Amino acid sequence: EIVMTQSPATLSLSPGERATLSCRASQSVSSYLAWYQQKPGQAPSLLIYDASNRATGIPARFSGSGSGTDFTLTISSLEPEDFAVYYCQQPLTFGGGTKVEIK
Amino acid sequence: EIVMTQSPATLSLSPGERATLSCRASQSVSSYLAWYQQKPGQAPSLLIYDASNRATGIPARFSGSGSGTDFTLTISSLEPEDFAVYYCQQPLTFGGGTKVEIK
Amino acid sequence: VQLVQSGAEVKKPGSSVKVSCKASGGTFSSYTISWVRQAPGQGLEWMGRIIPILDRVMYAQKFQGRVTITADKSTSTAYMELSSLRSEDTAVYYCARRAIDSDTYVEQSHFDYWGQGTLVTV
Amino acid sequence: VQLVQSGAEVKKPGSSVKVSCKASGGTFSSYTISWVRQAPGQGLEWMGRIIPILDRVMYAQKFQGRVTITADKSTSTAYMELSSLRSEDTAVYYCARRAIDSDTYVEQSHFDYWGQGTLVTV
Amino acid sequence: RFASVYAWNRKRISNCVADYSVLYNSASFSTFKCYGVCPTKLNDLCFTNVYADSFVIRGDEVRQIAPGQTGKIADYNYKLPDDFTGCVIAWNSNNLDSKVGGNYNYLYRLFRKSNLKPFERDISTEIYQAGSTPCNGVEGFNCYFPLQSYGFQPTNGVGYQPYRVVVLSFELLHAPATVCGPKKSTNLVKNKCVNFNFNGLTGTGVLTESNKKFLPFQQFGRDIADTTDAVRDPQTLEILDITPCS
Amino acid sequence: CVNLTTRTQLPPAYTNSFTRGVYYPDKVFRSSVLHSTQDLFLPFFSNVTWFHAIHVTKRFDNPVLPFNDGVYFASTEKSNIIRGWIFGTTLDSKTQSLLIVNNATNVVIKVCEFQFCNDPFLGVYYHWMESEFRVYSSANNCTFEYVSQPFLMDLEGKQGNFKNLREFVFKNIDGYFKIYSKHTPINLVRDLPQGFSALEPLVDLPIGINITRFQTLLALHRSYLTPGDSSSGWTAGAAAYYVGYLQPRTFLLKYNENGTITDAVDCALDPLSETKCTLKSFTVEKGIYQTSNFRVQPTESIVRFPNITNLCPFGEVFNAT
Ligand SMILES: *[C@@H]1O[C@H](CO)[C@@H](O)[C@H](O)[C@H]1NC(C)=O
Ligand SMILES: *[C@@H]1O[C@H](CO)[C@@H](O)[C@H](O)[C@H]1NC(C)=O
Ligand SMILES: *[C@@H]1O[C@H](CO)[C@@H](O)[C@H](O)[C@H]1NC(C)=O
Ligand SMILES: *[C@@H]1O[C@H](CO)[C@@H](O)[C@H](O)[C@H]1NC(C)=O
Repeated sequence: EIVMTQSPATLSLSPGERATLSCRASQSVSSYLAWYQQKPGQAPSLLIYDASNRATGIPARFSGSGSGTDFTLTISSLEPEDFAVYYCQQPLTFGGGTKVEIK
Repeated sequence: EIVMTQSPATLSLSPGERATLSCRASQSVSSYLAWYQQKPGQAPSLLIYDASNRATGIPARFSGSGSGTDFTLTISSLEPEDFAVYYCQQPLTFGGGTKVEIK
Repeated sequence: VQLVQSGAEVKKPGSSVKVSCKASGGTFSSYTISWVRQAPGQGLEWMGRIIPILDRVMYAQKFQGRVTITADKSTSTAYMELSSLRSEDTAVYYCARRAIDSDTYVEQSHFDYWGQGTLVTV
Repeated sequence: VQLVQSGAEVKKPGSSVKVSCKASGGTFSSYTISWVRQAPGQGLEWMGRIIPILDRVMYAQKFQGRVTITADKSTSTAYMELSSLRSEDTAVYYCARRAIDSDTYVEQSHFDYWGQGTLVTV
Repeated sequence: RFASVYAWNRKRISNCVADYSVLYNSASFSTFKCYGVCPTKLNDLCFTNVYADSFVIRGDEVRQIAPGQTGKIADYNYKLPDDFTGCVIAWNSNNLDSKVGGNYNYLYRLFRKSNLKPFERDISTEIYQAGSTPCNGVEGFNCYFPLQSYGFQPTNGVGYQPYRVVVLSFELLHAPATVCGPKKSTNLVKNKCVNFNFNGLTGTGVLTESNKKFLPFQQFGRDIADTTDAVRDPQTLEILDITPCS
Repeated sequence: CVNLTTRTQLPPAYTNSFTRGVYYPDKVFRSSVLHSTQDLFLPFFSNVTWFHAIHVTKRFDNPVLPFNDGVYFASTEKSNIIRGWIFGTTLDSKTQSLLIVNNATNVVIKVCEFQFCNDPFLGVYYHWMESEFRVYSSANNCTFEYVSQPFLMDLEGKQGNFKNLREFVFKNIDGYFKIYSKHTPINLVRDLPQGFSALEPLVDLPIGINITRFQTLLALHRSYLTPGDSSSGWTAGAAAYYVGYLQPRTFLLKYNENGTITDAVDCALDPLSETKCTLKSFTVEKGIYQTSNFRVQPTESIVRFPNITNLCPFGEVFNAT
């Protein structure tokens, strides 16, 4: 099956700082990725689709890029409310996720 | 809005006598009227439509005429069972009604 | 055919009164449903009408604010809510069918199949 | 729109766990429903998906045998049964909608309308 | 954003390469139907102009966006003439034009007194009287605000779901090339028997230097027989005479 | 936004269009041929309305004229007085209207929801520099705009006879506002020259608007020796213009070597012209030629239907119970 590794395991940032979230696939997924944001105890909400496009209802500060195996999410300014665990969804699997915490 | 006055307020007739019921509109309703018969405590039943045509199930003794603002119902012979309160329905409003009573 | 109405009730002033008229068959789209007020011993007053086929409602001016009308597409039901209940506003009220209608908007004139009504007081 | 999920339960190991996701509207044919496992405090694992329009189901290899998925055509409901319950397999699990679909098999990518989930334990 | 059919975007396409990306073969569209042209020849043909009429309709009315059709949209909202050159393209929009409680920003003309002319917008809010009562500004009893919303919601039926439709109206190239497919340039060969394309006027002949003096606006030229006599080379503007091959 | 006064009230004059109003009907090069074509052309020897804008009793005219099916416009001047046109159906900001103005520095073509002045004008002040532009108060919701490259206009109050003849054809076909023109030297004091020249196309504008009426735009002259009142303090440098209307006609056009139209026959003008068009020639030899046919037309409509007063019972078939 398709397996993903995410990095960093935990991202420590002050509010207002730039966040970069990395996802790396074992094999190609083309553009079939989605990003989700997890609040503790919750199933994460859709942020991004087709590995880069901002989902309807999502602020312009969140966008991605990448292809094949190498994907990323840029949060231009990470707000206190955005310190979620970020996950990359692969066609039939999910990556480990990056826990984003306030420094 | 469209307002109607009916006359007489009360009609006193012996059974078998001819009844004439008048309706007068504040402005034109063209032919958009209906006549209904009220038994005390009841919502009145359809008698006439499009200000003159006898409703299905209604005896031939009941028919009307008129246009614009001036309308009327003729009951050729008013039977004991017909001593109802008669109302004219205007597009979005109802007239005061004529209470028909046995003399 | 028939409009099946809710029963009578007594409520504290300010408490909304909500009733409905349920009917079988394709009546949501075939007929317009109008609500009429009949204080006991009185004649009739029009409150409002819903044209469920077009998703539109018209109200009598004297009943605006006071009357809210909607309808349910699944098993055609007309609904009405009377806001700002006052003891002065004691009446029997009912739904009626505007028999002349169409999916081409031929336009209505008279009514039939009156439900007679439900008394609501304080 | 919405996936209405079953509540939480506690059962003896070996006793099957069966839950469902009920939804109104033409969702049986319009969307694919996927089941995802979320052990409390953990991330997500895919269990399987039913494409009710095509009567087909795909499963994660680690969940084969363990997970059975079906659907009911009358009032679109997704169902899932977790066989061989173990206390080790304590998790919150939920249904999710694969939003990009068609009757021409356009193909899916992401999900929306997640039901969050129900905790099942021993 | 697409207009509801009341109005529509009518952006004109000109002075460009109309690479049509064989869109008909993309399978991203449910409908791709051409009338005055073959859909596979679109990249060979030139137009003076292309206009893209862009709007949202219900799935059960996709069939009305065609020349010579009748129906609620074809007659009151968006009309195509019986004589039509162009292509009708349409596809499903559940993830853009539908909302959970319904997307009511899409409306269509429901109540109109006469038919709409080909390609004219309605954009009217005139209150329509469906009965004999004047209903002057009443908007009720028997008259209506003419524009009705659509229940564009994610779980409605396939015929009720919104579809985006774009109609490409074509003006065949009577003009110097303005809108054309992904043509490649070639060198210029004079003398010899050559199969040539230019901006149209496809034909076969021998191209030689001309002694003709074209006025600066003429571009092309003909004989008594209505045949092509000479063509101005679209690049460098040399005038070339065309002689039939022996 | 100024309403001009001190102008006198005199009727329009009319002139003979002679052989003017021909333009190249197409783009195709033709050479040493006679080509028969049908288009909207000024008819030969038509009645052209003659307008004046001369101080003298003072004229300026500048009325709103019908556009009809397209027009022929011609003018004679010596000092850049006649500068532009307004075209549309209302010219009151309710719809899209077309404004074309040859300003001293840039030619501007715009289509907007313009609110035009009811006496629009341009003008130059002499100590010869532009001082006024009072054409419109509003130009909102613009759909089309073009501005030409900056240039120097000669605003000098030159004397003598008219020196510059400018002829234009303005047509509106399928949304395109087609402009044709020719500029030739003249030595004129009253009317159009009795000559021939075909107008060449200049621009074909993809506008999409309805034009039923139009108005021209004239410049006013003001100076240090003129009262400064904006309504009465002005004069008219001499200029004149002529307006005709195009009509559907068939013409035989003669293309010389090098493809210039040098002559033409208006096939509807008289019986000899009909003979020339029939024979595809500008020369006719001696003899009898057939030139179409004659037919008497009906002048009355007679029915004489039977006196049937019975009505058909469609109201018994329909409206039955
Ligand atoms: C010109 O006269 C008209 C009346 O014919 C008037 O409505 C308009 O306001 C006047 N304009 C100016 C600038 O005086
Ligand atoms: C028409 O032309 C004649 C000359 O043939 C002239 O006398 C007359 O005034 C003209 N009338 C109009 C309305 O132009
Ligand atoms: C055609 O062009 C040549 C150029 O040398 C010129 O001499 C000749 O007079 C022109 N012919 C006509 C009819 O204008
Ligand atoms: C038949 O009905 C039409 C309305 O559809 C009406 O105009 C006409 O006068 C009626 N004819 C008769 C004979 O009643």
